[PDB]
Amino acid sequence: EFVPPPECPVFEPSWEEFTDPLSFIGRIRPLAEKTGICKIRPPKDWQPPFACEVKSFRFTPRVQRLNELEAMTRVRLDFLDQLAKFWELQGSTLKIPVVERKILDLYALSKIVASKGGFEMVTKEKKWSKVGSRLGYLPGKGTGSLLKSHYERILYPYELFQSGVSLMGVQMYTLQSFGEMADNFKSDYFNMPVHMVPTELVEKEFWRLVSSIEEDVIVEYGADISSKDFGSGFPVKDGRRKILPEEEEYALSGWNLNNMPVLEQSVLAHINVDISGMKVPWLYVGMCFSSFCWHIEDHWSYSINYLHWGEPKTWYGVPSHAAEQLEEVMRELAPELFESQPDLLHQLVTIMNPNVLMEHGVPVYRTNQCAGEFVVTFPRAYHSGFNQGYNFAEAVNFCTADWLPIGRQCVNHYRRLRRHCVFSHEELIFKMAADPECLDVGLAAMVCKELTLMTEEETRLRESVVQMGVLMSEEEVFELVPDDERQCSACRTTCFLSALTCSCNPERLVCLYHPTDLCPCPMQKKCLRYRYPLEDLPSLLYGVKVRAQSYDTWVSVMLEDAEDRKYPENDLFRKLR
Ligand SMILES: CC(C)c1cc(C(=O)N2CC[C@H](n3cc(Br)cn3)C2)[nH]n1
Ligand code: NI
Ligand SMILES: [Zn+2]
Ligand SMILES: [Zn+2]
Repeated sequence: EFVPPPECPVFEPSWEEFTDPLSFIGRIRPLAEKTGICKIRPPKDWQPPFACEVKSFRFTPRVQRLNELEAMTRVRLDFLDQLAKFWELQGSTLKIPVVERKILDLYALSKIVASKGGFEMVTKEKKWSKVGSRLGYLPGKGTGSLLKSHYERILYPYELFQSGVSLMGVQMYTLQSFGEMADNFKSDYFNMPVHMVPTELVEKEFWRLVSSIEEDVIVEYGADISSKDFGSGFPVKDGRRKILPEEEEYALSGWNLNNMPVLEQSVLAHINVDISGMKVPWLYVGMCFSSFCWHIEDHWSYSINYLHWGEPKTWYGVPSHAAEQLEEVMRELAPELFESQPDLLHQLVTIMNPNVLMEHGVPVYRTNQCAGEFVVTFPRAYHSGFNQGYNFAEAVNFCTADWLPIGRQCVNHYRRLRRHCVFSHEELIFKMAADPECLDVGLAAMVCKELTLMTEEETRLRESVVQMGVLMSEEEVFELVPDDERQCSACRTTCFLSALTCSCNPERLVCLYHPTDLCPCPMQKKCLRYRYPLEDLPSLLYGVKVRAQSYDTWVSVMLEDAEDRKYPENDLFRKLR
């Protein structure tokens, strides 16, 4: 019944193309960009050895019930819809909390609390830990009594309202053993050897199972697994190990996902300035039917995903230019609700059958990722998928010159939601501007383009605030204050260039796009806490415009200055030799 979408392009580079990954990825960009995702087959000789011992690799499995795997079911949405309207009536604007790294499933929570007699029943029986169990929350971190606090604050009043009339007060595992599991499950399921069931058939059954209430099917996986803690699946030189000479090659390869963030063309390659969460790969142990939902990368960045070993991983991809279109159809499922909670759209995990997106006009492509192949994801390319079988994968994010203006647009969009920021885009650009040499020429060029656009937009914001009637101008070093303190009262964007403070609160901030929402205290007194006194315009645009317009002229001892300034060498250095 399920209709496979068209396949995304594969790329089989030569050994020479394969030597500089990010340059090879900029070559295929104009083409792969249009499918959102794409597959990459390294030379068949290229076979890095798996660094990890499977027999002693202990991970805690998470679990998936493909029936309740879709969160945007009619019932859950209408519940949140009504619950929001309830809190509007009371004049208090539903605020959905976060528990153990992800949003609280209130619908599930009220269903369960109600199924065992309601809030006070569950309290006077102390079954709040059982609740958090059935909600999948990992014990015994105390979540039981954390839910009670939330239920009471948010759901008990609705429980009463929804209840009778009832309102008067108050208010305001081993990798080894895991393979045994997986292979046994798959064979018992299809009554075949695992390596013998065809891909197309698993694909058909998966999407069946998502919408089937007629039967329940549970599955286990592993994720939220840092290389930092568990170790990378690649060899790397960090003192943990003598690296064998058989491996030396692969420890240095730019396709080793531990080296990608640091390559000369990566944005983070020199900013030893902030833990961005992704300079460090993540591991994904997979099982038949294990799945990941539709998502885009934080700050709309690239993802690259290597399947170390195992059975294939199925993907689905959507080009960036269809991203606004993709979100639009998901929003159709509860427009009123997503009005009040714009970012709730992304917080809510979904596997929308690709067919559905296609019959709504959304381009969708697909591929089977096989052991030893890469998958690349392009900025704002939604993607999802499921595993054909037991396998093991490793992934990073990364950012390139061509991403810088997308990153800037992404903050503008996070700002127009109420979405936190993993880092300050503007800070990133200055940290790059503050080391113009040894900075890939492309970036430099792009930085200038991007930095001038910000000097403008800032000075506009800087001049607009003096009319409003602020006088004093303190000067602060934002990068040295923790993110959570330099965020905006209501944006909530990490401020770096400039923000507004007043004396009502010792430290409660607002970005310059929202200067009214700081505090009723009139603008009469200060304060525009800034970072540079508009004496940056000459300085920093210079160092970059230097290395930007030094390469412009150099092309128009010459082969020496390119070696000193660390220039690139594809067609231009070729003509040298
Ligand atoms: C960690 C950061 C860099 C990341 C991961 C992904 C990603 O999309 N995938 C999908 C396939 C694989 N996978 C995840 C689960 Br859960 C199961 N398989 C990794 N994108 N960025
Ligand atoms: Ni991803
Ligand atoms: Zn004040
Ligand atoms: Zn703001």
